[PDB]
Amino acid sequence: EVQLVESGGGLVKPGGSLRLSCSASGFDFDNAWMTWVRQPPGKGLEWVGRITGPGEGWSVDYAAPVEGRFTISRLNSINFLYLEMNNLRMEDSGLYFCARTGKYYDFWSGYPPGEEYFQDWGRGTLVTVS
Amino acid sequence: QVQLVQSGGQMKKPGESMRISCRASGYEFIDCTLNWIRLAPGKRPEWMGWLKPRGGAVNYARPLQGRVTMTRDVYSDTAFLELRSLTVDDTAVYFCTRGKNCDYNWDFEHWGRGTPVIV
Amino acid sequence: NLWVTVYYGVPVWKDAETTLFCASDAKEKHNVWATHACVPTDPNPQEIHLENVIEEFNMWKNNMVEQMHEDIISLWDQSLKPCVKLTPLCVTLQCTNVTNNITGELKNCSFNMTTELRDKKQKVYSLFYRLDVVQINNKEYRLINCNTSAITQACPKVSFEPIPIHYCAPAGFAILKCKDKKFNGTGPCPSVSTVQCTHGIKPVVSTQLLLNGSLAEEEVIIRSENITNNAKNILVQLNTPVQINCTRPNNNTVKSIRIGPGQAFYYTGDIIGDIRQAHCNVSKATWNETLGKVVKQLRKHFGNNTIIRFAQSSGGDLEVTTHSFNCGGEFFYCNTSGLFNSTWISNSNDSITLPCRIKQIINMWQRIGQAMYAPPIQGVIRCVSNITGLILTRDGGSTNSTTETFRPGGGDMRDNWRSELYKYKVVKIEPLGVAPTRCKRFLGAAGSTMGAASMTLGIKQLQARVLAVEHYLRDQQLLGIWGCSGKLICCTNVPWNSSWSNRDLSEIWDKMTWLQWDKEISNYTQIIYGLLEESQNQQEKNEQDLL
Amino acid sequence: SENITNNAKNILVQLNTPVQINCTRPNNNTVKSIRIGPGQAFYYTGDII
Amino acid sequence: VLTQSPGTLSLSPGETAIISCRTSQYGSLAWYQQRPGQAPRLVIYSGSTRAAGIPDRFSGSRWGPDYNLTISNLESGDFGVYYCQQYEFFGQGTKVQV
Ligand SMILES: *[C@@H]1O[C@H](CO)[C@@H](O[C@@H]2O[C@H](CO)[C@@H](O[C@@H]3O[C@H](CO)[C@@H](O)[C@H](O[C@H]4O[C@H](CO)[C@@H](O)[C@H](O)[C@@H]4O)[C@@H]3O)[C@H](O)[C@H]2NC(C)=O)[C@H](O)[C@H]1NC(C)=O
Ligand SMILES: *[C@@H]1O[C@H](CO)[C@@H](O[C@@H]2O[C@H](CO)[C@@H](O[C@@H]3O[C@H](CO)[C@@H](O)[C@H](O)[C@@H]3O)[C@H](O)[C@H]2NC(C)=O)[C@H](O)[C@H]1NC(C)=O
Ligand SMILES: *[C@@H]1O[C@H](CO)[C@@H](O)[C@H](O)[C@H]1NC(C)=O
Ligand SMILES: *[C@@H]1O[C@H](CO)[C@@H](O)[C@H](O)[C@H]1NC(C)=O
Ligand SMILES: *[C@@H]1O[C@H](CO)[C@@H](O)[C@H](O)[C@H]1NC(C)=O
Ligand SMILES: *[C@@H]1O[C@H](CO)[C@@H](O)[C@H](O)[C@H]1NC(C)=O
Ligand SMILES: *[C@@H]1O[C@H](CO)[C@@H](O)[C@H](O)[C@H]1NC(C)=O
Ligand SMILES: *[C@@H]1O[C@H](CO)[C@@H](O)[C@H](O)[C@H]1NC(C)=O
Ligand SMILES: *[C@@H]1O[C@H](CO)[C@@H](O)[C@H](O)[C@H]1NC(C)=O
Ligand SMILES: *[C@@H]1O[C@H](CO)[C@@H](O)[C@H](O)[C@H]1NC(C)=O
Ligand SMILES: *[C@@H]1O[C@H](CO)[C@@H](O)[C@H](O)[C@H]1NC(C)=O
Ligand SMILES: *[C@@H]1O[C@H](CO)[C@@H](O)[C@H](O)[C@H]1NC(C)=O
Ligand SMILES: *[C@@H]1O[C@H](CO)[C@@H](O)[C@H](O)[C@H]1NC(C)=O
Repeated sequence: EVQLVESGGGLVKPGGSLRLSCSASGFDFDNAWMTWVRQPPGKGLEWVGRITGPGEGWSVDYAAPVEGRFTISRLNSINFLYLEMNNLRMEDSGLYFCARTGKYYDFWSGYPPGEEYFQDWGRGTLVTVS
Repeated sequence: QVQLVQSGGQMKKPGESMRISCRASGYEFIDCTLNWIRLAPGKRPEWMGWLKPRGGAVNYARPLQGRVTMTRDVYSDTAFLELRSLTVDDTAVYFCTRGKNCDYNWDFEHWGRGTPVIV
Repeated sequence: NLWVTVYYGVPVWKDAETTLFCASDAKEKHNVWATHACVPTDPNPQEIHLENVIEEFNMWKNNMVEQMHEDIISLWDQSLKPCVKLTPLCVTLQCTNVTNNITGELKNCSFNMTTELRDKKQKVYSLFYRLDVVQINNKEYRLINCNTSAITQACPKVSFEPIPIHYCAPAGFAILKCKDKKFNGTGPCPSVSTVQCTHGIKPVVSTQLLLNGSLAEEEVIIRSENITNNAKNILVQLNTPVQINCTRPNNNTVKSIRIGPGQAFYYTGDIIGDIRQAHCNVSKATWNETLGKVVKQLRKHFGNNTIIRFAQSSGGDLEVTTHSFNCGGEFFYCNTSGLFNSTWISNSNDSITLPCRIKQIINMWQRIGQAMYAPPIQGVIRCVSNITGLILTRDGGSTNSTTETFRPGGGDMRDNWRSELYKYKVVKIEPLGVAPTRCKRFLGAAGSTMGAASMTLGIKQLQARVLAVEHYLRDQQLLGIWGCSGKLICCTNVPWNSSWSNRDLSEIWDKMTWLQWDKEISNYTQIIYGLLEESQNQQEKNEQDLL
Repeated sequence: SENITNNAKNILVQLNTPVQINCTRPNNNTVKSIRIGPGQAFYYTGDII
Repeated sequence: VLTQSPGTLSLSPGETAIISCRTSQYGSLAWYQQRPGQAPRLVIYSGSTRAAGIPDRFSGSRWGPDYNLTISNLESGDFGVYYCQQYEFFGQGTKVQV
């Protein structure tokens, strides 16, 4: 039972900034690395970014529209995944999801970096810009 | 030590006027409110008014407005009550009272000896 | 599982009483209300609006008002200290009426007075108001405050004009202010902000009607510690001003004589024109509309079928029964029986003229054995001011009357400044906190839950700065003994006991603010301070670092 | 005491058992108050009853 | 606004006396005792708290607007006249006799 209660964000002008938090309890936050994704309301899920494993670089990789816009951080001491989203545009909206990324690879069909999967997600947190 | 030394005891006829006094002691007279209470046998105890020194502000009970006056001497620390026109109904013992903790006036911990007035 | 972690800079504040320093704007250093020692003010005060947070205010019990009252009295006495003593003025005055030359407020009051040399006396003709002069026992009088107290002359150049005075808290303290427009003095305030200095508060002295000051924003606001209590004064704040002009028609020429080495007694020489009478004007329609608004608000606290009756003050000395104020250096006392004369049943361009008397012997903040002589001001005086508040008192004492009578009442002078400091509450800052965490070695975001806040994050002035320094070192001293020489965050080696209110760490850092957490572990705090003491650091630093 | 044998040096004696001493002024003084100036008042023994 | 239990209550020494005062308005309620030929005393204040110097026998309160004063084990110094104050009001006044 990996509860992922993500709670943050709300109404904001087209230009602005805000600060979403994604709690997590019931697994090993200390090395397993996590991802954010965005699902605008009239749209499906779209990938945002993901912290890398502590010891696996501890870096972040943004997405094609989001690069230069968002920033991801983790305070593993308190099991919290923060996402700062700044310099906002109007398409930025939806039930922003935080999930626990995984590492998957195998030989035979091996190819770097392989693939990852989003097993345990959160419930959701609505953010809408105006 | 808080002591309200009350003084009076004068027999009066109807239609005349009366005055009684209440000297404060122990506590600083200036920074604490005084009240005047009347007790008649077989009747409700009626609160007659209150007097705040440091300005001498007065609040008279509505039934007695126009007939009761309360003043004070700051230097002798003495409050004075006066009634302009007594009647038979004014037969009662009058008390000069102080709140237990003036912050809240309506706890009459300290009472005077009592001044009977017969009409 | 969980370990005590020491966070410094947590946004947790606790109420408190402290010292506060004046901070004026620019300053002729002749203002009675200027100490010529108040630090310059901030041109851009750092007013920080908070996130969602409710703060329980109580304007009736804060120490800002008591401290301001003490400061005002001390400042006035300081101003009056280096001025003439008027000891030899208490003499037998032989007074005659100021007549029409053919046909009793003013009195001539000739008298003998001392001069530069003690071997000589001079005969001086003056003019004193009837209020200042009391008859002895052959038309012989004296000044009213001679058989008690001693009258001190105000220095002629000292001006009594109110000046804005900001009150600033020392470092380590802050001043929360409630911005809720309908706030009525007590209870929760959802809209809280923080400042270092209050806005400029004019020390305006008035008794029945509060002048100038600050107005309500939306509607007339009624404040009382208990509206049903007959002893607590009701403070009314107006959302619009009612202009109150006032004048002293008399063309009054002042003359001065020397009464001793380096001392001069200023007194009214004479009057050129007709004597006339001092008076004030209040717009009739505006005052009637204001009373209508006050009745509309008062009907909410009481029954909606109650007849609200306004009457004159029922008694007291001249400061309470009459609207007492300062104008151009003179002291007016106006009847105001024409303003509160009405009954209001539960469903143009005329001016109400209030007679006013002038008193030179003044006793403000009524004290046993002290008084002032306000010297007369030459020429005609006019003022223009805003009535922005009232002080009312209920009569009570009847159950079947069905009508509530509201009379003006001066009450206490502190009631003036309660109408100005109702917004503010002083809070001590306690930046230190402890929390459970899985590591073993400004006031913004107070309303934001923990975790998000973690990454998001004259003589009075001297005592004030010194205290802060001590407090600063105190925190550092704690950080010294906890093996945390750094700042902000440090992990420590004391495990979290389950008995210390445990939510399992998923909720405390998501759902709960720093203030709530402090409330949760306040009673237990000295225990963790005990365990985080150098008892742990003796095991960690003395036993293990002697190679 | 400081050096004991030294004169010119007070010897402080502290008792284990207190000795009760009681004083009185048996005069029923009637005290009057008179004003000597503005505010200032002088208190003197008026009479002896 | 204020009413009380019967004013001719008569008990011997030793029993428990129940004095009921009903109040219409909100406010702190105090209980006063008047001895014969002496000024009243504050017996209870703020509804339930005893005044200084009052024994523990005088106690009692009620959440609702019907306050009850309980006087257990009456002595000779009791058996005065009891009043119930709420702000200015005092009520009818009930005597306790033998
Ligand atoms: C509420 O605020 C109002 C508005 O500020 C305030 O009215 C103002 O009062 C002051 C003080 O009386 C007035 O300033 C005076 O105005 C005239 C201008 O001709 C001068 O006579 C005065 O200067 C003389 O006095 C000074 C000492 O105070 C001396 O230094 C000087 O040399 C002169 O002898 C003085 O400047 C001001 O004009 C009014 N404002 C208006 C708009 O009329 C009012 O007093 C405040 N309320 C209360 C209760 O005080
Ligand atoms: C005037 O003074 C009173 C007492 O000092 C202030 O508080 C009031 O106190 C009474 C109890 O004495 C409260 O009664 C409460 O009522 C409800 C009943 O459902 C319930 O919540 C409680 O159990 C309790 O019995 C009363 O509510 C309380 N008044 C308020 C407004 O909270 C009173 O507030 C003062 N009046 C004012 C400010 O207008
Ligand atoms: C002053 O006027 C009063 C009131 O009319 C009068 O009684 C008094 O005698 C007058 N004084 C003198 C000295 O004429
Ligand atoms: C006061 O008396 C003197 C006596 O010389 C006189 O000159 C002066 O005019 C009088 N004042 C008034 C206002 O009448
Ligand atoms: C002033 O003193 C002189 C001394 O001769 C005396 O005659 C006169 O009456 C005194 N005047 C007053 C007004 O007291
Ligand atoms: C003397 O002072 C007292 C107060 O100490 C005051 O009541 C009295 O009125 C004064 N005397 C006269 C004659 O006014
Ligand atoms: C006014 O005071 C009452 C208690 O008397 C309180 O419940 C109320 O919240 C206050 N009004 C506001 C707007 O806070
Ligand atoms: C006060 O006087 C000004 C002119 O100085 C005038 O415009 C205003 O109407 C007056 N106020 C009242 C209430 O009459
Ligand atoms: C004030 O207005 C009320 C209605 O609000 C009216 O009945 C009353 O006559 C007015 N009073 C004056 C003095 O104009
Ligand atoms: C105000 O005028 C009324 C008119 O009846 C009068 O009774 C009252 O005494 C006056 N106030 C003062 C303080 O003289
Ligand atoms: C007072 O009267 C004198 C007479 O010379 C005149 O010069 C002066 O202007 C008057 N003052 C005022 C303020 O009208
Ligand atoms: C009265 O209030 C108005 C509105 O706030 C303001 O513009 C005006 O300056 C005030 N009057 C004075 C004399 O301060
Ligand atoms: C105090 O008494 C001791 C013995 O108890 C003695 O040796 C010492 O000299 C005395 N102190 C003096 C004389 O100051």
